[PDB]
Amino acid sequence: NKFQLGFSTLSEELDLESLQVKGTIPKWLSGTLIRNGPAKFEVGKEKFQHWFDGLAMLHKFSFKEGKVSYANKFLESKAYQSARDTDKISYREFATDPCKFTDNANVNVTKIAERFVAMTETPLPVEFDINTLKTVGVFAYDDKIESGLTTAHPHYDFVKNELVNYATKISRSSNYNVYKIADKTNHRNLIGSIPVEEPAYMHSFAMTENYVVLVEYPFVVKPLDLLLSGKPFIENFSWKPENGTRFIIVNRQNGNLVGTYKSDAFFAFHHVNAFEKQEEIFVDIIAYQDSSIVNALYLDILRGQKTDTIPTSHIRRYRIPLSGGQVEYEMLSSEAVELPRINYKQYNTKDYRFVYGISTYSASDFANQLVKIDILRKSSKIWSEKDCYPGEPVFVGAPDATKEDEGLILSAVLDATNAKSFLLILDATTFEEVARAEVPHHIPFGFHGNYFE
Ligand SMILES: [Co+2]
Repeated sequence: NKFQLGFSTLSEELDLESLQVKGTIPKWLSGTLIRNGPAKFEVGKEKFQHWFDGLAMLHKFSFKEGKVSYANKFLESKAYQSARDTDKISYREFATDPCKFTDNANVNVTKIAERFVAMTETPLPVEFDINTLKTVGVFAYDDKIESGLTTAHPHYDFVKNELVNYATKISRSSNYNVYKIADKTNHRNLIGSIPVEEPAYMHSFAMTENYVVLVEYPFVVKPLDLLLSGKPFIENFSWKPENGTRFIIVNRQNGNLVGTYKSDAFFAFHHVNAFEKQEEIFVDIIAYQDSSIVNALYLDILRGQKTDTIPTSHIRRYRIPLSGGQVEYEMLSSEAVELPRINYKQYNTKDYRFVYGISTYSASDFANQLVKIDILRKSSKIWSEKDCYPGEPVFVGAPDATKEDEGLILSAVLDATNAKSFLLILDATTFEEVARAEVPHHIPFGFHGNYFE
């Protein structure tokens, strides 16, 4: 297919002070954008089976007075170092086993204890230096919380200055362990433990003012299958729609169980935003009908001539009545959307109007548009370019902004005909280009990135 290059290895690592810039990047952009994703899809004659298995590479876009610098290095995880030095896959990935959890932290990046960390879904992040992109090593937590599975989608409370996440202890007495990390510590405080027979794959979760909401899609594993089966991690998970989806609501200041509520079965990788209003919670999710999208992101499908087989996801607003009752939803947009982002700093946990994402609607091609959904005016704005495949749109608010959509969108875009990627900068209000920075190579299709001031 045309986008095949986005799922092919990038072996080139370089450090460049200036990229060729078209347009003008506002003077006030003084921070660094870090992109994480897979960038090596084979090790000698052995191939990684899934998109999620590729060995983590970081991309650094640092903004100084209208100019932009770029650096990219592979994360020197034990997974990477072992593959490089033995030419054997040596750690168990999401969907590939070799012929000890992987530290292939290829999903996201954040800061814990004032240190930059790469994250996957195994228990421990991997610390890296933002200046050099060199790997420091395993970032240990300083606590007794047991876990075998977690998210690379921590929430952050700006008022209390706390990271919030959960970790699942997978055993014959499995538990969802909801925790927080105060600034300037790597000690996790256990907020609450919810016991569970068959843990669900919950890639992300919802946070409100007072709550963590775990949305437990009925895509679940038998602990003993995970311990004993010869099969890669994700193959041990089963779709059981007869369970329905369970919404688990935990007070995230005192760990009190607010309640559990059930809707009809659905699956999701990514939450958009959630908020309390009266005695109700609204949870906005990028929802699929079932878990089949997981099998659709195997590389042989992504690289193949049947990509219209890849199921679409849409923004569903679930309404949880705390007073009690079945959880119903409505669609916020008819657009197929993935990789959702918001004005997180100002609107996470709050009523809001604007979602940014990639279009998966297949009007003209696979994942070829950026979209901005106006939830209020049930409308959308679109960016696209012949033979271009744009990555996750990262919002950056402007200084002393008075509006939710006053700022910039940053997206790593693959130009398939040019066989090279560019950073695209849109004004968030108009959703039109203000600048782009050329990169001398292709940036493989990634997952998540964050802007650090
Ligand atoms: Co994700």
